Amino acid sequence: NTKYNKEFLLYLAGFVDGDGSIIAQINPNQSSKFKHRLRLTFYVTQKTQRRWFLDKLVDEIGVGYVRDSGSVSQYVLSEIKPLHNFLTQLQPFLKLKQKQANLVLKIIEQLPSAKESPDKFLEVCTWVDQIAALNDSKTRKTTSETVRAVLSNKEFLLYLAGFVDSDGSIIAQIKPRQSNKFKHQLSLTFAVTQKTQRRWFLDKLVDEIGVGYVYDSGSVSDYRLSEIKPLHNFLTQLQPFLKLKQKQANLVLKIIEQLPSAKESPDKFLEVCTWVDQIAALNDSKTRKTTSETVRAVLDS
DNA sequence: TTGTTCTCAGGTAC
DNA sequence: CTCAGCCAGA
DNA sequence: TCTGGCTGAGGTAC
DNA sequence: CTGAGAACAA
Ligand SMILES: [Mn+2]
Ligand SMILES: [Mn+2]
Ligand SMILES: [Mn+2]
Repeated sequence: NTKYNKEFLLYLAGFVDGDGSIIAQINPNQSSKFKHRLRLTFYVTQKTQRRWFLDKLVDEIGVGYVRDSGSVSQYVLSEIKPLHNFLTQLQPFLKLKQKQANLVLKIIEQLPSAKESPDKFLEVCTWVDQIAALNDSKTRKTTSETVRAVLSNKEFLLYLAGFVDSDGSIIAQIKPRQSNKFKHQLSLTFAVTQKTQRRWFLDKLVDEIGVGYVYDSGSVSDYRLSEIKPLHNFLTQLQPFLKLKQKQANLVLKIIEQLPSAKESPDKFLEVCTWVDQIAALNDSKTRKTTSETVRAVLDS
């Protein structure tokens, strides 16, 4: 029974809350006693270009494996005993998926007894229902009804870095604008996205951080922070703990520090725009229009 | 001239 | 993200 | 009859 | 997730 470091668990709870899954399934299975088999699985999903992160997870947790599904990969942990040991330690730090973890533990503990009685089995299946209801469930087919065809500041920053590495965004932008001396306005943004159903979580962010705002559009919400001074301070505290977006955070800090110098010279303004390009290059950028090359059309002004 | 607020939306990476 | 599923081994 | 390794995909929530 | 851009506020 491996005992995990708290700082590792704190960051991982954040990352799990963002991009991880705690899943309970009822597999139809003829060779099983009650014609169904229970499956409990912990997943962390991540783009394959970042599978080193998931490979590190296997080493750190000490069990489980990584699979590759084309463009995306997953760390997977299914083995019941290590799964129980792991989730028991992760769950005090989970914020969004804590109940799921607790229910999966409850299930694992009643497994022996749930395999000896149809009554017990069915009840355990309703707990699976509860986990699926807590999850962002979409394509669930087999339910328990189907079965009823039986006959401190640092701690906050570690967690937050995990959530940021998973569901957050560190954004640098060059926005075209005639009124600006160099016809462009630099823009820096820290963002955390979450479906509006869960904006209570983003509301907490505003409180614990002290600055920033929550915005809604369609059915998703963002926590955003754009003010240069608070952003510099915030990202200075955060970046030691980031693993996926640390380089972006440092580039944003380096940009902020050079804003004075950038706003006086045309060659330094361009140079800073190339730092913006670098951030976008590190991000999973898809719809970028204005690059530094665009700004290089300053060869008129 | 600049910083910032506020909302929307493309294309995946969950 | 969160399901769906098959197969080999004991 | 049970378990764990392994594969494929629908529909958003990033 | 990570862009876009119109408009308010200095
Ligand atoms: Mn998420
Ligand atoms: Mn992510
Ligand atoms: Mn995500």
